[PDB]
Amino acid sequence: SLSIEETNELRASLGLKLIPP
Amino acid sequence: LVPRGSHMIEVVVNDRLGKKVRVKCLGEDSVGDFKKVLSLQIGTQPNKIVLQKGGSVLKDHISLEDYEVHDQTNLELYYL
Repeated sequence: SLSIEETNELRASLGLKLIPP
Repeated sequence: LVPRGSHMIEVVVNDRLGKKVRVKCLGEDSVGDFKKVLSLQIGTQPNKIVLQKGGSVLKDHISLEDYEVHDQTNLELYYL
């Protein structure tokens, strides 16, 4: 239900490693 | 190079009403960290939910790739 860009906002907020482009 | 376990995979989570939710993640993510992102997408908390892959419950501490969770792998969601 979410793009890589949107998923990465969530990840960054949670302090997780980002998904590569 | 981007090494094994740090490329995007999209995991399909399947609920008790047959709804599918796709979660983009990394193979290296723990089930715990997977649940954190899942919960934000579906409007719950990690402590409210249980995930299973083909019969067996996934433990929070263990990585998705160690459970052989790959791109397009289906998981079954249960709520406590």
